[PDB]
Amino acid sequence: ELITENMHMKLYMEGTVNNHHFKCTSEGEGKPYEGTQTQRIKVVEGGPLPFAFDILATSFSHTFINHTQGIPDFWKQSFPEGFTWERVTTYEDGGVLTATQDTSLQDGCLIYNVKIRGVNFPSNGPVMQKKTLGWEAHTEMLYPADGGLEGRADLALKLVGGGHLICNFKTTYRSKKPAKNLKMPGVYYVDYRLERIKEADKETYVEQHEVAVARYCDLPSKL
Repeated sequence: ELITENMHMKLYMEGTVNNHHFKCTSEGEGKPYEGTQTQRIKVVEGGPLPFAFDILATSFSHTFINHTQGIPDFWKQSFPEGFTWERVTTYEDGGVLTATQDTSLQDGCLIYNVKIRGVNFPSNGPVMQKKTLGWEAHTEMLYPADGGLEGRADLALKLVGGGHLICNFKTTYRSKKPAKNLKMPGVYYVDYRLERIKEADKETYVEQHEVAVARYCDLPSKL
């Protein structure tokens, strides 16, 4: 009843990649239960960025997952309290991005505060030469663990030349809401598709859209 069929969000992010500091912000909107969302991002500080903006794209929304099959919604359940997520992405060429997030509810609008932290990206790899062309769609595996939710996934980032560079996500979602107040979910999976719908001024303004669906596997079962 506090998460409605249309909401808004407003974001703020600060961080450092191989020691280039920047800050960013956005507003956005979508449909928490149809699973859809758009965000409008401007690098407000530290731009143009000397790295490809696709490494940051997965840091800008877990309230907007469309949840099929009575799978309880760890995320919509967390409010009004909200929730935090905390990650680490290891790229398969040495780059490690650690990110820590806070989602909170203030005035019908959802609020995101994120700190990014990047190091050891290779200086003639793609992130740093900006040879990248967006993320492929991906599936995240999820499973309660220790008072929160743990997530695990590999995404593939497309490159000029045609191959991909792979990366790992390790994520933990802890409730900003004392357990008693939340049913946990089994093991399950969320499928994403995150897309870049517009950029301008060498990525100092970006528009991003995402569809997410939660479901089980459907492979039958001899068990």
